[PDB]
Amino acid sequence: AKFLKAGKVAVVVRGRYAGKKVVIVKPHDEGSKSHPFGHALVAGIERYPLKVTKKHGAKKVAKRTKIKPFIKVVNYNHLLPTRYTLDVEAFKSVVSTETFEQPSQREEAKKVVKKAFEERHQAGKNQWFFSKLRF
Amino acid sequence: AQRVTFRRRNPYNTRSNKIKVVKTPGGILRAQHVKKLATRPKCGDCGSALQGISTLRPRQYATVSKTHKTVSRAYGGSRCANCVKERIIRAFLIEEQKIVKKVVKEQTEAAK
Amino acid sequence: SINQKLALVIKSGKYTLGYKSTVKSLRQGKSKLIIIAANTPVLRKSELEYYAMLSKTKVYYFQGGNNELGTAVGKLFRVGVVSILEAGDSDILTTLA
Amino acid sequence: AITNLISKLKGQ
Amino acid sequence: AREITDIKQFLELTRRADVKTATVKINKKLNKAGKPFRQTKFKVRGSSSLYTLVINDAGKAKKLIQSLPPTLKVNRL
Amino acid sequence: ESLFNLKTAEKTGILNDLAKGKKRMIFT
Amino acid sequence: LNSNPEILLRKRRNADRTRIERQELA
RNA sequence: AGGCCUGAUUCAGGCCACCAUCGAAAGGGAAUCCGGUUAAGAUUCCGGAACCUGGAUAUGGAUUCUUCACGGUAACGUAA
Ligand SMILES: [Zn+2]
Repeated sequence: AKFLKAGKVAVVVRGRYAGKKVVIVKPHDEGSKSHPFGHALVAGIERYPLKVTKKHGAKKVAKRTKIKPFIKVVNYNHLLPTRYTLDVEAFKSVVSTETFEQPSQREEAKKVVKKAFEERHQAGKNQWFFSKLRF
Repeated sequence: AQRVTFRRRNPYNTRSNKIKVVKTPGGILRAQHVKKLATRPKCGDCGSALQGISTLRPRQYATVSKTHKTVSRAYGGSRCANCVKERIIRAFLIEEQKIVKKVVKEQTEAAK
Repeated sequence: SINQKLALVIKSGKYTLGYKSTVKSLRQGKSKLIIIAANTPVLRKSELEYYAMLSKTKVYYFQGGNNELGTAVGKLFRVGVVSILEAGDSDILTTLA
Repeated sequence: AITNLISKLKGQ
Repeated sequence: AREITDIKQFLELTRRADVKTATVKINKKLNKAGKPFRQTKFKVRGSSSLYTLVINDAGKAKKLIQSLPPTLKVNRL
Repeated sequence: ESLFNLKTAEKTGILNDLAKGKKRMIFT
Repeated sequence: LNSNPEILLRKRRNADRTRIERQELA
């Protein structure tokens, strides 16, 4: 079977975002004209949320739970796929091959991914995805 | 064919004082002391020279910006790319093995 | 034997020799069986095991080094891992080997 | 559906 | 010392409060074509460096000479 | 500290669940 | 830019938290 | 055998371990060159030119909706 499909969680091993957790939105096994290799569009976490305790209150909690996202085109050789999954139904339409040729579409995609990630984190779902990998 | 000598107190051919011969704008040959060459920073895991980091004397790093002595990747400026990749892969696999071992222990203690 | 089946696969079937080719075929889901030499490094072996678990690909631990596995395959160079895309004329897949 | 991935010769 | 290429940067340097004088140096030299020409170096020093502007065009050098402040002491050669 | 092993991955007897991402744990 | 000198008192740090801890303590 | 930190004012609490000093003008080490000058002084003086270290501070720019920036598959690049 194939495991590099939409919704699969991966760990980036090369590049500036090495060690960060991403989710695959659109796999391209045959590549593109601009990326002639097996690659994938991913949405990942650049700044993980900080832990919140009972001492923190109001504005501090709102500051600690902010999540910074990123959207990337990553070669398969630079990804380590996991066995975990995360739903990409909220933002599977904003991350496409066109998005990475238009910076405004990049801005909109990052905004949408940030909103979706913050909502999912505040819902308490996917505690493993929103936790830093210690390496 | 003019002969030159040291310009400082040390009269011995030590590593500290090394002489180059240069022709000054006066038309004469004169000695010049050369400083010790700088050494490239090395990776903390494999010892290979770090890529993308300028080579300077220890005290010259205090005067340059952070982009000239770091790399944008994690552990950038301390470890090279391959070592970081191995660290990530090893950490993930160790965590997975811990999960599997915990499940096995739970199953094997569930008999009683 | 197991060397005869491997030799027949190389003669008639489809195969990939090496770690990079094996991982690429595992990602593409075209692998039927992966034979792992005993000489392979532990990190690459564990990565291959995890990839096989993800892709549900059968694993056979070869009883020998990468050079013995290369000679068994029929190549005068070391091979650390072999992936069987198509058995072809041989029957290595049928006999659970 | 999978139960085992390590394989062994049947004739031994 | 430093070399500059921007003429207005030279004029801004010569317009500062703590400026002593500016030097205008003429050199007769050959180009790659072999035809000799006149090259003008305008040198003025800022806080801790001496900025030199090299102009190989006579007309541009004359315009720069005319554009210097009238209260600036100029050293010819 | 030991790396992932397929033998101990099968000793638990549940490989479909693991490959499906069933047991998720956070340590330390 | 047409300013006016004055003395500004900065807000105390961790005031509400300390008030809450004091209330629970008492 | 001693230093540091926390605290709406209650002196209470906490962290850390290990020994002065002397011993190199050939070891390690921040930074200066050219030209001129005396009866006798020069990398020291004079003229020009430049660096190092420490300090207080101001201006421009960045920190892009208001809150710690981006690009490249990657090695890596950057005025911050
Ligand atoms: Zn290294």
